[PDB]
Amino acid sequence: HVGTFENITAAPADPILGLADLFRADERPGKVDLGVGVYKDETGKTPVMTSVKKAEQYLLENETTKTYLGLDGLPEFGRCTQELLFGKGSALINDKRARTAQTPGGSGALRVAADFLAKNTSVKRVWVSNPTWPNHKAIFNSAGLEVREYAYYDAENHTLDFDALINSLNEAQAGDVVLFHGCCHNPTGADPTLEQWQTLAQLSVEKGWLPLIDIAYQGFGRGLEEDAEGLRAFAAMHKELIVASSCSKNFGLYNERVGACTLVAADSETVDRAFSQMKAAIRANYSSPPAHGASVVATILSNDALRAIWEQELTDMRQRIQRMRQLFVNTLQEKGANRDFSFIIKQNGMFSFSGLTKEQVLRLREEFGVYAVASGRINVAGMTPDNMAPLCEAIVAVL
Amino acid sequence: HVGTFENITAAPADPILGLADLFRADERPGKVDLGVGVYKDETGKTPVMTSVKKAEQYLLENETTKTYLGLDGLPEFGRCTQELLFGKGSALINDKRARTAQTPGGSGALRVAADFLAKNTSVKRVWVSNPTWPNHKAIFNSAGLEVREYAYYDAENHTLDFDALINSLNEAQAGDVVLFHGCCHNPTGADPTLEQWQTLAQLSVEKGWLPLIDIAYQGFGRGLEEDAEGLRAFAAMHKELIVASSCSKNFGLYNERVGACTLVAADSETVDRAFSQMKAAIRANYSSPPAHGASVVATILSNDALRAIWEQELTDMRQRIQRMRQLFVNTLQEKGANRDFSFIIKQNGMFSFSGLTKEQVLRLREEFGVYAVASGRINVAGMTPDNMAPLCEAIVAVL
Repeated sequence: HVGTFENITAAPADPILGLADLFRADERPGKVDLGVGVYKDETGKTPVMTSVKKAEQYLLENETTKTYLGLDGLPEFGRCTQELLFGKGSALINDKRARTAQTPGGSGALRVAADFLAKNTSVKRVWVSNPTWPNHKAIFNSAGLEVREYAYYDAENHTLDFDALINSLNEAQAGDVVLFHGCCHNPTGADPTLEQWQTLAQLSVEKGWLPLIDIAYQGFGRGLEEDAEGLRAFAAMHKELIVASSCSKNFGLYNERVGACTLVAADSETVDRAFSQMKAAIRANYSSPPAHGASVVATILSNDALRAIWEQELTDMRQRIQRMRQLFVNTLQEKGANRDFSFIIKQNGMFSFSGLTKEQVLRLREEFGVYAVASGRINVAGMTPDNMAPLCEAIVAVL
Repeated sequence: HVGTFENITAAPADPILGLADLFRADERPGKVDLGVGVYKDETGKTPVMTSVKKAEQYLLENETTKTYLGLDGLPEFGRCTQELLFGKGSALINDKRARTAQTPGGSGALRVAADFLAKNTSVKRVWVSNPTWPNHKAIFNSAGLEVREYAYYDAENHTLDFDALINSLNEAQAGDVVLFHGCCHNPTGADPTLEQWQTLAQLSVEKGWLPLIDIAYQGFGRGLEEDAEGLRAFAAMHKELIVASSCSKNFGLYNERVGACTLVAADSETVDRAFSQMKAAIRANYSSPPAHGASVVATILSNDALRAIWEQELTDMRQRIQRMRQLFVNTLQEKGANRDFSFIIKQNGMFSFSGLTKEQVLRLREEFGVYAVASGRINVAGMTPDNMAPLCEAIVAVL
């Protein structure tokens, strides 16, 4: 009997992992990695947030069991998530139209949503922005759902091309899912304005789309409440939606895998039926979600003092990113960049497309030790006041 | 437009969750829940193990980041898992034939294995024992794999009917997966002897099956090394196999979701190809696994002092279960049971089938506040020296 594994073709190597290996091995003291995928502070560290350490100490001192929770995880975490998303006092919450399952990250939320849709609805297609989070396609395709792209970013002019977006979505059919990033669009940082969100929400009702809001950076754009405006505009207008949320970034809990999938339906009975089937999708996967990260989040959010410490930290991170965006633009100018980069201070979150070509990206790495991913995506949290001048001089040199 | 969720039918209610509801609403002081699915100590608690609290303190003191790990999780956890499974001095490990992905529980391991097999191999069918762990069918079916049942337990006579088992497996074709519980068969507690494992391993080689060993109770049967004998009998004989392992029960880490999927192939280059595609299946699911529980396990297993504290606790847990099995049988006899329950003494792990009818189970709950599941499965860890006499009196009364 030939082996079952004998003829498996290897998956393609992950180019980003390859770059990370090269960076690690690079002995040049001037090296900088703008290709990283997480927040870093001014010292280049991704620390554990103080509020998180305090919560972890409280859990250590008070947890008396690790017995299983249900398929939806920790109820307090679900309620805290819903309040962050919709606002405490939301008519949606008051009307009992939402149910939330804690999941292993936003990634887990997306897969659970995909499996739920594929097994229980007539959804055939999920529409995602061009560009979008790289992992969206694989997740939805794994559930047998087709993924189509809609127009979003104008790369030459560095804008969200809203008219192109709405026209391209005329191809989406009633009952298709259309996925929108809630804030800090990844990787462009180009977000709809509130008025644009309101236009999209109205269009979505008219066309019969099922919106799926992927929100992974609440608090990184303009603030917690502001960053939820787009989601809340959809929530005001729709009978149904799905939200995939993550606490990986805004709580610095990346490796603990903390996020949620929230269903909204027209009434309590409907959302309960749908949620029962979502649970079934979870039961066929990992069953119950990982407790530690969700416990941490619930511990912080339910305590006024800890919550204040967390909010201040998150504010500090948002403001550092904004400072680096401003400093990057000003430093490119002082280093004599031969074109305008002001789009950088019109974008939200830690990611933007630099507008550099793959050739310029390669040259930056080989000649200057400045690392970015092939798409030209850069993470401004990889910038500091101390590394800004040489990295801008390098960029200017390849333009 | 009509709702996408409007015509979703509710999943059928989970009878066990309902029984847990009824238990909570039952105000009678003498209630005993033999229907639980986790370990409990002599006080009725599911404690955090001492070794686990110590490891958690160490992590709180020493962790400086929660940045993402890779798709396979914490390397040290993978190595420690492989050593527990295959033993020191494993030729298989020396030959670099194994790769392990940390996963969200044994459940996550089974789903990752299922998705990997469905997308990368010609496997069409997975064979499981009648009875088996309740979630096996849903997990494999979710990946598009047919699940077939093989003979295992003679309920009237309380035996592993080995001849029925091997004859029933003549229907399994070359290339099919056959799933075996590594130890403490759930829910019968009836395990193959070493000689029987060796016979199964030889048959598997002859027939060309791909074995999947699901091991979730290592340490609860006879002890860590003994409980791995069956797996190791297969390992010695096979070019390829899959192991889904769990630390939920033997580290009391249920809600942290810590387990692993281990692939074994003929050689290192082959297992690397296979594992690359397993990582792709993970990427399309929840991406990286939850760190906390795996960090705890690695911390314990890689430190001699902590490991000894863990092993001692686990031994105490195993021995308490064995003592309750003996005490149950002896108390039933002293209370005048009209039937022999000696089969209980021999069975391994926390679960056995009581042999009680559904009518007897109903009466036990309604009249005596003794709770078992409809099948008559009991968890002997729900028994204590203090509750044993009333429990046995109730059972004798319904016989």
